[PDB]
Amino acid sequence: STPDEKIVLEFMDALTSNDAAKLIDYFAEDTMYQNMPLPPAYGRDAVEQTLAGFFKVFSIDAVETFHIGSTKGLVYTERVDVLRALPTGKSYNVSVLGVFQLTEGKITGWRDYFDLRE
Amino acid sequence: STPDEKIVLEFMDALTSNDAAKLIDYFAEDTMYQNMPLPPAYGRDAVEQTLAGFFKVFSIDAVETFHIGSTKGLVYTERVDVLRALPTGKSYNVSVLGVFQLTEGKITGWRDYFDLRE
Ligand SMILES: O[C@H]1CCCC[C@@H]1O
Ligand SMILES: O[C@H]1CCCC[C@@H]1O
Repeated sequence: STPDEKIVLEFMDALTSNDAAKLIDYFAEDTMYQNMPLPPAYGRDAVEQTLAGFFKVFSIDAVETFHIGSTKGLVYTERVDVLRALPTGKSYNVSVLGVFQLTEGKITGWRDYFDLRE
Repeated sequence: STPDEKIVLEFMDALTSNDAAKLIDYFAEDTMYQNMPLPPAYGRDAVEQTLAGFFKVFSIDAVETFHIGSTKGLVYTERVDVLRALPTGKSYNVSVLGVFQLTEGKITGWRDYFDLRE
């Protein structure tokens, strides 16, 4: 595990906190999140708002990471998220790839590719 | 145009209002919206909240409908939406298929399939 992979794994562990204020601490000011293929959330504040909005409708009940690696400095990690819809109580399992760019220990770019098959 | 197709076309015309309170008038209490493959918004109130949340981050600047038809009572309609992200001012064109179920002139189900290719 490289230092960047370590940080990404810590962030993955933290997802089940469902706490945007806690999670945003991993991000640089100059950052972005893109949930493919939607337009990105530009800047740290937009990323925080995106997470906070998500946690008003879903709980991340569990994250099971099954792969992590790096190529050309970018960290690639794959997991299944157990997502529970708060207004219904129904739970869903979905696989997702996260691709992370870090600069001096902070996340400067995050791209997610969720499984979009039915 | 069947009576149901006419209603769906009125609804499509109304999208550029960016007004969830106006748009929800087309929906029955017993309704749902599913933006595929995400979990559905169950019930009229959830549909309204979904639209209202969307309009806080995007403007639908234009809708160009290029197909409408019906099969087995369901209305199928395809369009390109011009979506402008309010926090950035940037605009995006995206194709989408909407499938509508109507009961007594009100929408009881709505499924969207947006183009999810990069
Ligand atoms: O990976 C995260 C990305 C943002 C919301 C929940 C998901 O599990
Ligand atoms: O057609 C789209 C336009 C943007 C809001 C939701 C709807 O499904």
